[PDB]
Amino acid sequence: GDVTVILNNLLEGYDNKLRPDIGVKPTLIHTDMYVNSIGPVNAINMEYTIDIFFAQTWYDRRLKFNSTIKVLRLNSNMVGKIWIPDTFFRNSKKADAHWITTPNRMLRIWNDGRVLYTLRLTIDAECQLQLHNFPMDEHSCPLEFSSYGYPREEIVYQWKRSSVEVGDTRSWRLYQFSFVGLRNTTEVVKTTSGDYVVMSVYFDLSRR
Amino acid sequence: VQLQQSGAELVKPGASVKLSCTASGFNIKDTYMYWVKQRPEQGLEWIGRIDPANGDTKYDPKFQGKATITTDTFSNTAYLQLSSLTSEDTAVYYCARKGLRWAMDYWGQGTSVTVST
Amino acid sequence: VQLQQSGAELVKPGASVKLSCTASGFNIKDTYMYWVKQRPEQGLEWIGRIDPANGDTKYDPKFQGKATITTDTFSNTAYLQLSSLTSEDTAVYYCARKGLRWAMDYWGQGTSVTVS
Amino acid sequence: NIVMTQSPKSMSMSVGERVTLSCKASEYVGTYVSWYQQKPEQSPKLLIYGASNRYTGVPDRFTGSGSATDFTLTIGSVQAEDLADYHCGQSYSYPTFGAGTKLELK
Amino acid sequence: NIVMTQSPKSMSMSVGERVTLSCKASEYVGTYVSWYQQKPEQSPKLLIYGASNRYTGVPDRFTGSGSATDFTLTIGSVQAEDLADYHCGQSYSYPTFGAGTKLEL
Amino acid sequence: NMSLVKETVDRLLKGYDIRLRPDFGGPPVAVGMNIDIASIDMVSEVNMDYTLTMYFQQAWRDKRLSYNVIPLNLTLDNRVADQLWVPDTYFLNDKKSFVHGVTVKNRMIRLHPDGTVLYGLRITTTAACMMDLRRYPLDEQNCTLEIESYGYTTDDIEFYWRGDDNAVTGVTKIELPQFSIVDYKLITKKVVFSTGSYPRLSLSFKLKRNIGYFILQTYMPSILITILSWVSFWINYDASAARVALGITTVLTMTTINTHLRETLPKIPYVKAIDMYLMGCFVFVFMALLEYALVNYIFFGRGPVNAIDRWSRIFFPVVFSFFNIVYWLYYV
Amino acid sequence: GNMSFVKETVDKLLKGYDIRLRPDFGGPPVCVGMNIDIASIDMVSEVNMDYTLTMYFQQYWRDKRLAYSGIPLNLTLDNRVADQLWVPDTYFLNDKKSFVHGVTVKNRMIRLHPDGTVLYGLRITTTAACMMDLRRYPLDEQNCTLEIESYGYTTDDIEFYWRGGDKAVTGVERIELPQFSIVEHRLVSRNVVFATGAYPRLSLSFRLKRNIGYFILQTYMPSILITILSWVSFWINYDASAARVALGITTVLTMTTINTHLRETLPKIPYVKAIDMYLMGCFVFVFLALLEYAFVNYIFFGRVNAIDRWSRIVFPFTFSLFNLVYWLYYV
Amino acid sequence: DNTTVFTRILDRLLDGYDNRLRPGLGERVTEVKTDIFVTSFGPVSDHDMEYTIDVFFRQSWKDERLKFKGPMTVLRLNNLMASKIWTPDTFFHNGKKSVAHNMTMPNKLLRITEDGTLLYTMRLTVRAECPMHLEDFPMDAHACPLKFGSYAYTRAEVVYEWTREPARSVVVAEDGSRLNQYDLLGQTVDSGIVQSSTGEYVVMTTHFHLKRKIGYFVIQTYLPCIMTVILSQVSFWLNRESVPARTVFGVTTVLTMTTLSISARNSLPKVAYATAMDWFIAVCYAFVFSALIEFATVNYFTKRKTFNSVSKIDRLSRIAFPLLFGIFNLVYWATYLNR
Amino acid sequence: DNTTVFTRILDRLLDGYDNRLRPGLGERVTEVKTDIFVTSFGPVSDHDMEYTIDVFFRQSWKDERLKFKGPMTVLRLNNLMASKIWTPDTFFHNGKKSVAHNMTMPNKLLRITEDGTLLYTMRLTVRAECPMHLEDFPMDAHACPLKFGSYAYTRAEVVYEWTREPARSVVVAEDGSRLNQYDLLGQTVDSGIVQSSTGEYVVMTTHFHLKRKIGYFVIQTYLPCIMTVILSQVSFWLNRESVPARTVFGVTTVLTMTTLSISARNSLPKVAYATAMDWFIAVCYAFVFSALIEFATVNYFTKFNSVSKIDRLSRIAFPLLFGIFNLVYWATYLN
Ligand SMILES: CCCCCCCC/C=C\CCCCCCCC(=O)O[C@@H](COC(=O)CCCCCCCCCCCCCCC)COP(=O)([O-])OCC[N+](C)(C)C
Repeated sequence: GDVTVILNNLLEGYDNKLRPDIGVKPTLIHTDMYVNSIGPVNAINMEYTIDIFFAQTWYDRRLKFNSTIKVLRLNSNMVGKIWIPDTFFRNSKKADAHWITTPNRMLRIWNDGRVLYTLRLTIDAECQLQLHNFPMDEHSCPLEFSSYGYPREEIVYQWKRSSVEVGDTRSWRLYQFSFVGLRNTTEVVKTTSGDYVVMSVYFDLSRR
Repeated sequence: VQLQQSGAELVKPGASVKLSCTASGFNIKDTYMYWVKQRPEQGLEWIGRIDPANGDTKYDPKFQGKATITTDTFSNTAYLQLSSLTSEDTAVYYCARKGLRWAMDYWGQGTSVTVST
Repeated sequence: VQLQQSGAELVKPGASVKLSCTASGFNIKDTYMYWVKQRPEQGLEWIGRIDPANGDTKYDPKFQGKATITTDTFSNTAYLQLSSLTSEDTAVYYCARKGLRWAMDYWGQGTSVTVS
Repeated sequence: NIVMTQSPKSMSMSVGERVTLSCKASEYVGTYVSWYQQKPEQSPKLLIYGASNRYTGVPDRFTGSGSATDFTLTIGSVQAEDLADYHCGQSYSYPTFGAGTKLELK
Repeated sequence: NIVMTQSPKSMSMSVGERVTLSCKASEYVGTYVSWYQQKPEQSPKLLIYGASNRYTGVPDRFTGSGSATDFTLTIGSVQAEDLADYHCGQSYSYPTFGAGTKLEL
Repeated sequence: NMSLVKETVDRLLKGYDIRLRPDFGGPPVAVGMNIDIASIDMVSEVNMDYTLTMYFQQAWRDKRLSYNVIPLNLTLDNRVADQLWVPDTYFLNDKKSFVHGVTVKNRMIRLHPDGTVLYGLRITTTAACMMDLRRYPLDEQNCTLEIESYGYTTDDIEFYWRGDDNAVTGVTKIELPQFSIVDYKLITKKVVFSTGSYPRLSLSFKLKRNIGYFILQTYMPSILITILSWVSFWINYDASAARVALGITTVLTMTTINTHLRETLPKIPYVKAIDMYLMGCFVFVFMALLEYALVNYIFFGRGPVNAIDRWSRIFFPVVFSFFNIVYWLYYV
Repeated sequence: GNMSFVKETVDKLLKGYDIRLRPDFGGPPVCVGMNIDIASIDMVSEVNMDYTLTMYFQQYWRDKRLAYSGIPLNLTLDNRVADQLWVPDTYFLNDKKSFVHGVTVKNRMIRLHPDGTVLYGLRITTTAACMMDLRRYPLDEQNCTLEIESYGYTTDDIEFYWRGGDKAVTGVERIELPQFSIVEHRLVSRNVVFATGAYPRLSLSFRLKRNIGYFILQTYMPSILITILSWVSFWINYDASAARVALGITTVLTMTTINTHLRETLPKIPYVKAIDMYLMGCFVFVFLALLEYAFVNYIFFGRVNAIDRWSRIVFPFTFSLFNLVYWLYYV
Repeated sequence: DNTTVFTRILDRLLDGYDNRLRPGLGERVTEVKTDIFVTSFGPVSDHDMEYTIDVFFRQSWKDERLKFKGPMTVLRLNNLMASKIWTPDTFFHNGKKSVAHNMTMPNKLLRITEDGTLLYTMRLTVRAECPMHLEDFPMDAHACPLKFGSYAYTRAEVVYEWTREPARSVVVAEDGSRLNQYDLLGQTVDSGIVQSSTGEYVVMTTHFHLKRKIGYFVIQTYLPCIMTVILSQVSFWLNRESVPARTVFGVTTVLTMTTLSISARNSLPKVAYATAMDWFIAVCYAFVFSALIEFATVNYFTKRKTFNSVSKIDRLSRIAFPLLFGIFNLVYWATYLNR
Repeated sequence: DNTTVFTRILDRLLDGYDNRLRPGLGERVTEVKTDIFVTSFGPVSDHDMEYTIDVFFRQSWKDERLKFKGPMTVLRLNNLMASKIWTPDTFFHNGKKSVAHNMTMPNKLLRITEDGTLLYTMRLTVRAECPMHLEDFPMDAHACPLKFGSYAYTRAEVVYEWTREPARSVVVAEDGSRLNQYDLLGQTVDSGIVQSSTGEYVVMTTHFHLKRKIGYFVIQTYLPCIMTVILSQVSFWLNRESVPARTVFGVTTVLTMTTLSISARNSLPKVAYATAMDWFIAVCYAFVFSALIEFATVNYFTKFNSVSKIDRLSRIAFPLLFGIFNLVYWATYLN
């Protein structure tokens, strides 16, 4: 057809091992998050559950096509064929995506090479809770993510002004807490393998 | 696209009648058919349905045993079957198909039956 | 399928004797080779063990030092070294192949040693 | 069996003013309530399929409103081609209809 | 070590009846005994391996048995050519042997 | 430049044998190891294990994966580990481990132009640590993590710490609830099995239990309950019900506190320091109740009494203060 | 040699083998015979209302594409060829969480008989769901089933039967449950009808009466002699108020502590059980003893020995009548 | 070779097929007809605010690339042609951890009718979220929702509809009741359009109406509270001189009420509002503490040949304190249990 | 290249190799030599009647298709080669859930010598079944087994043996004892034939002899019961007239002995028979109830007021009968 030959021309001569601009410039990734429901904040084990719609947007010059079709709205079958960043959550004790009835992933590729990759995640991230002045306690529960293998010279993350978005905030399982507000930060951490750009979302919680 | 029905007819009481409903522009294998009883200067009343992919028919309880629903696969049509007509059964009959939200969007031109002397 | 041993030996006490048996029809690298002592009008007494594929040897603690077992690969042969022969060493020696469920499957014809 | 009740039976309003119209269901219907356009000596034409979801090919002035039981059809400005009676029909179960409310111009 | 204490030294009965043996172990040997016959001026030949397994070439009259510690070898209708000495050994550990049970007329 | 990188990576992975270790017939490959401790979660006595999350990292040299034209280090995708040889490093004292898999599998390879492969993983492991609880809760636990190669012997691979003192870091910023990491050591050695001799690294921590929580909710209630037992000596001897009720409820609370702790620890067959203290406290309380029994027997019993409870007002605070001197001089 | 002929035979059998088609795809249904060697039922949890069952689940059909002639023996292949053969899509309808054992390899067996017959077996641990009627707990018997059904193939495509008749399930007479005891097991072959067609079903079901002596050692004897403990209060004199009130109050608190402590290991069932009826009756007896003392104090110090002698006879006589009613209605 | 025909048909149907594209990608909107068969409404976890519903999730759509002409009009193929073709990426909006069952073969089927109509069912266990409001605990009613929509595909690409009439498109099996303390009254379905940052999506909503049964809580909490506050009335009929007996009554009833108040809250989540059971327990605690204060006043008005008499405070509290408990208990059940 | 020599040896070994067929499928019997190195004998769960064991399960067999001639006698290869050759399908007969560890790589071993002899070591954590008889609890000993064998190949196809002598073919490491409640007395191996529905199979048994230590239960059950009995008999030395004092001894000892009886039978799973600990609890629970009945009899005979002959008899009869019961019970069950 028309989309079949476009996809077959895009995926010929393609290496998913190499990031876009492997020796030219760092890959700029614009992340957006949509928090469904911040789950229970456990105090005896010091973590909280969060359910989000993690979305990332980057540019790939190898995925450029010239056609009357503007966007290729694809399913999760095409995610493992192209390069995706190795984003991991640095304070997550355990997390999983959702795989029923299909891998809950999205991939949309524009005609200028812009790739949007959205997936659904459930994260048990650590949140250190001070127990002094219990129960008049205010916390900034973080959620830090970065690329695992790619340093600052290869992948640079960057938020969107309205990247973080919460739902109705009333069906959430926050029993004894209350969602006050959120703030986003970025920073560079230094490890034993390089310097990595780390993006943090802080969830401020006051106890009821 | 286009739904066609039979012409208006005159039938004696106690006899039978067969009224065809022709559908064109789409096969009936994916959508249900609906037949609506419409009394003169009165509201709409539903008679029955059919799944042409299975032949399954369900009826209004007050029309049970009065109408029988038949669909021909090759001729792309559906046929009324009314057995024991009374003198009260003088109305117009409407042919409709199921749409996007279980709503009858495409309707036929209608056929007024008349039972008199 | 046949284990042929050496001949009978008759030496003076206090000397050393070389004793041997050759296994044919198979290879000794698969199964262990067992040495046993049979005194006349007495029961059997175990001498030692050898693994020809590994070179490991294990002996009876009452027979440790005075007897040792060697082997070679090309000739497919098991050897004995007996040292400081005495009057109680007059016995007939068999070499026994390890068999199914550790059973001492095949046996040689027997070499009787005698001191004087 | 689910019955549909429409009120009021008739009204005579001038051209260009707001006309509201009400339908109610005996049992729960989710959003599967349809509205029809019955011009005299023509077949019914669909106006709103589902609760508050406009059909293609109808003017923008027809606005639907839906709930679990209360359903409202409103016209922002009635013109001279709206002299017809409207029918409310449900489809959550086997379909039934209302009585039909006529419209006329002074 | 493991000590084999098979009894008795010799049994002197006729040809054509049931005669049984016995072998008692000092420590545990689990279904790892082996029974051999010992004719005069003849090398030992295997008869029973494991606990009760008949080797190839062994007639059906030679039936063995076994347990955790007590072992036995039952003979059904012993003949004149079976007049030899029987040996009981173990191989659960480094192998040891019993004294020997003989047969007589 | 992307075409040059593509053809170079294509040349490096063409003819590569996954089954052969770097220098399959030649010298053993040296693998250096870095560990970045991210968390220590669940140091546990009932299951005798601790959960450890770390950024495990290995570095060796493969002369087949060498390139000369490109002047920078190639961080490839995490899925090329199924095409390159990696060591078969395992943990001996392990129980349940995984590599984190959100949003992809958390591993990493960064090739270098000389041939050095920077391989790394993010591993949460539940390592076994047998705990010596004779002196609980004033104890000190030595928990370890034995890092070993499985299939390759000493003449096939060799292990070392990448720095040998700064190879494992992040330990000093670990905060445990009721423990406190005092020292950590890095030991390299060789273990010998029946199949061969294998290289080994071992990372160990010297945990120390915090006394304060236990000294406020196990020691001090028992001490106050033993002080409350001696109030019976000041109550007059005619009121039997008050002294009997005080002594009985003191015995009952002593029998309950011990049973409120042991169920939070293993079914060990030895006596722990807290159990010895709550046995001595039970002996003191039981002797107070038997002292009242002796007072009742010497007055209302064997008949046809102000000195026994006068002696017990002095003797009982002395020996229990003496028992606290002996107990806190041993277990310190 | 022989392994040269076996290799080309097995390579010939699976070359052209379409795994997407069942045997006799355009014709009669394939008959799949099943026998189960039950290893051991791990446990029967009442809280989750399930039971864990380890079994040797074996299936037996005849594929005519896997028929060979040259080899006169039953080929036992490696277990990984079963991913290249058609196998029936047997599932368990009341399954909750289950797995095929995978140490040291995947615990499954394949075997090609020279007439094309296949002996696909697996070792399977099912935590099957078993809804329990606890209205007579702990003096109950349960009926826990395992529901074996084909998923994608109707009765016009597949047929199920127990191979061996009543001797298909072997090993149920050797299992030792610690709390229950297997009374009977039955083998039922049905056809169930869904909206997508009519599907065959095999049902294996056990009857599990509960051993009672643990509950005498645990609950029935403390609850039966706290009631004995409350009757010491009739022997105490009337003016000893502290002793009789202390005895009655501690027996009341003990009975309600026993009643709260026992029901923490039972699901939140909305119906009363047998053991709850017994504990409620013993609580009524203890409460009536304390109210008897209250009626005495109020009678003498509120305006006696005859009431205390009458309650010393009636209370052990009525409690034995309660035990004769309870232990003859629930037994 | 009587099978060679079917093999060729399937090879023709998978020849040149692109499974990354929905059918009618360039000309229409892919409509998917679905119906949920509840095999068994599993247990409701009130602590986690979640319920589990094992289902036979059926889907059906038209694919014109799979038209064929052969011996059998409908091809009941395996579940392995399901990964070879295009299937909709339906996901559950409020799900937490769902498991497609894999034993023994993967529990899905696929039937390809000769006109191109596909049927694709699968068995699943969906643990979902059922936000609960606990103001009327333990006699509250809930409507646990089950929303499912087309991830990746917007209302202009994939729409969903019920394959039967919406009252008949979710069927619960007669034996589908693994609910211990709840009562599944019925199910209602709905259809809607959610709007997100990526587009407008069609969502299919199913509500399961549950009502809790007060059989565990009457035996466990309500009856011990009633027996404890009746046990507090026993201390009124005693004598004023039995100070240890009446203070043993008072402190044991207060300790019993405290341990009942502790052991009635652990069955619930740690919410920040008081349930109806908490309002029953608080009034019962007030009536126990009022009995203790009553004995305190009686003991304060106690003097001790003159002899002590019965208390006028105890004479009124023998009648009023059981009466004002029965007045409260008649209006508590009429307020909550009736409506 | 320098490493191409081993590459072509491996590609010549795998050329024309059928891993679906065991070596000597139509000619002989595949003998497999097995030994176990127990790196840690894990904790024994009393409730589930199971135990955990960590091993280095090794298997060795002869394959004639993997013969090679090269500069290296032994090919020490990785785990990827073991999925392309035939390996025996050994499973544990009484296992419940066991994990073959694969962190960081699969914990396997493969060494192909030049005569075709193989070696295949694995790391496993077997949760096997140990059927228990808690009739002498807690003074009981066990014989927890570990039975393994082939799954699909019968006695006529694949047989199993021990590679060393059977006394030395299961080795337990010195530091490897994660037992806290029991202790390991020794190992015991055996080989036999099991008959099933499909055929006869060679099964290899390893028995691990355990013995429970009573240290915990002589601190959390036996000694509180003895102290409860002793404190229930110090009420005989009191005044006869102190009715609430002896009443509160009787009720508090009965309630705490009931609480001890509940918090004791609950430790283990629900069995139908009675343990030795339940017999000790029942005799103690009879002793304290007899003390209560003694006080009830004395109080029915109180009215100056002489001491009671029942108290003077029960000061002697109760502790000597408790000592006689202890000297009978402990000498019966410890021996
Ligand atoms: C509520 C608090 C109460 C506090 C009380 C305070 C005071 C007392 C305080 C403490 C002292 C006692 C507790 C010590 C516990 C640790 C020692 C131990 O377990 O010993 C051993 C018990 O071995 C046996 O055989 C058990 C014998 C039981 C005797 C029971 C007491 C006497 C009963 C009649 C008395 C009345 C008769 C007359 C009545 C008038 C441990 O054995 P093991 O570990 O199993 O095995 C050996 C180790 N090995 C395997 C490595 C070889």
